[PDB]
Order: sequence, then structure tokens, then C-alpha cells
Amino acid sequence: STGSATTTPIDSLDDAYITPVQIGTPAQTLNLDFDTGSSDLWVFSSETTASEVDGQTIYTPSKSTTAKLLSGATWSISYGDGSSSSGDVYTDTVSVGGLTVTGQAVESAKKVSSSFTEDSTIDGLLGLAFSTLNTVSPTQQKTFFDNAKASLDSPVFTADLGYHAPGTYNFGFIDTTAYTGSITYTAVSTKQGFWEWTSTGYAVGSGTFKSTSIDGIADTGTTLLYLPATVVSAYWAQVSGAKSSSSVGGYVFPCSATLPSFTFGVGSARIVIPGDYIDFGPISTGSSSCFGGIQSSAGIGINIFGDVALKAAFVVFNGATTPTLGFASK
Repeated sequence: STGSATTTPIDSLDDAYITPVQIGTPAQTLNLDFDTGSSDLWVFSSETTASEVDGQTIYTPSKSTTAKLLSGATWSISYGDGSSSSGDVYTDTVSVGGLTVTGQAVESAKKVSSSFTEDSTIDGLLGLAFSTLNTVSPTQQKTFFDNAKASLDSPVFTADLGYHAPGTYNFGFIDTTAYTGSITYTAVSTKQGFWEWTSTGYAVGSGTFKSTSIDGIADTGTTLLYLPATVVSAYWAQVSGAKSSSSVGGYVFPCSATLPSFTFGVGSARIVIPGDYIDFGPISTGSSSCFGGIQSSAGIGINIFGDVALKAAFVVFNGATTPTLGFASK
């Protein structure tokens, strides 16, 4: 089997991407944030504290003839940005782009933190990291991908995120028309539960490539590109007037700037992030200080190849016995 679904930016900045997901019988369609940096499929629901729901579409398990309470199971998750959610668990039928999994753990939110409530466009998350990170207790549950794998034509999914435009998540096949040149594959460590890999270096603008190993995670559920302070300083030093602002929480730059590109290495291959992808607009409405799309990972504890990086590429998440990651230009 295969599946193919369009993923759409939530706003004019590409802060996140949502993908329609069918849950239950009859189908209830929710728009979920596909997140290769976590491993829980959770939704706003009829159980979510009413004051914490503001415009989201909710899953109502009592209206699904295939929903079953997973007795005794609870979940609770905290994300890299400090947001959180928690609740109980149902199993139900879940379909993405025509690919159906029966018995999928659907984690129903009883509580969500403020940045979920305030994001009316995100109805929940669909985790695509390794199932070892799943938070369900006392019996850990499998991701949608893990459940689908055996049925897939090939045990892969691909992320093709757009720049200020829709893109595609495919399951079970590699669309050879969706990228240019060849796909370069690189080793993955699953030891921390993430799609963790090592970039071979970087360049700023038309500058020379610096060969240096940068361990990080491929994370569709994080907006920005978080890299070591040395790398980030080298990037922003090429933008007149750019500076790190403790008050704002990272590098800002004059909105009148033209940003240089940023290249990262995948083996001997190179992925180029155009300068415009690194512009996240005014820090507040009407400000001439703009927020940068490349930020320091210092104090995160890991480097993160978030959407800024991934949307410059066609990315293969290869879930074979020994997982790997592939990147192609597009």
C-alpha cells in the first residue's frame, strides 16, 4: 500500500504545516502537524478542557463506531519549545492520504498548553520519530508509520515541504518526479529516538564550504534551523546590522536586508537554503526588526534541522531495518 497527502503552511511564515487525517468511522477529518521529532499521535477532542479549545476541530470518540478506549492508558508530553499536552487513549482507524491503519493509538487531549490553544489551525500532532519516544503509559504505543510499515510497498515516508506553498507527505514510495538529481543517503542513529544524522559541513552565501561534522535531528515539527553558536555567528556576521537579542530570544536582522543563502552538507552532496527561507518577518507587527530563521542550538542540547532546512530538500525517511535519511535538491 501507499498514501499521499498534501501538507499546507498554517500561516504566511511557514511556522508549521498541517496535513488532513481521517480518524474514526464515519471519518472525522482533523488537520495534524506531522512531527518527525516526536512519537505521539494526539488530538483535540470532546474531552479537551473547554477553556483550552479555541477554534480547533475536535475528535469525538463516542461518534466513531470503531473507537475503543484503551483501558488504563494515559499520556503526557512536553516539547522542545516548552509546550505540552496530556490525556487518555483510544484506538481507532486512522487514514492518511488513502493509507489506512486499524487499531492506531489516538491520544485524546484532556489538557493542552497555551500555544496549542492559541493555534486554531493545528488540531493535534502526528508523531513520526521512533516509537521508543512514545509517551503512553503503562503500555507504549506505536506511531502511525510503525503500524503501517509492514503493509507499505517500501518501508519509507517522504517529506516535501513547500516554501510559502503546499507540499506533500508520501508513505510507501519515493516519487522520482519530485526532486532533481540524485538522493544522497546518510546514516541515522536511533539511540535517542530521533532521526539523528551528521551533516558534513556548511557554507554561508557564496563562501567556501567548511568541512565539519554537525550531529542533529531531522525535525519537521520544528520551524527553524538550530545549529552550533559558531556556525550561526558566521552566518549572521554576513548580514549588516544583525545581532543576537536576549530580549527577543535570538538573532534579529534589519528587515531591509537581503539575506545570504546557507548550504549544508549531506555526505558529498550539498543542500542550498535560499536566503529568503531564513526571513521570519517582523518580531512584532510594524517592527523593522526581523526574526532570523537560523538560530543557536546552545542550551537546547541538540542541533535541529527544522523546516527551514528540510523545505529546501526532498527528504526520505527510510524506516528499513537499519534506518537512513535521504536528501535531494528539488
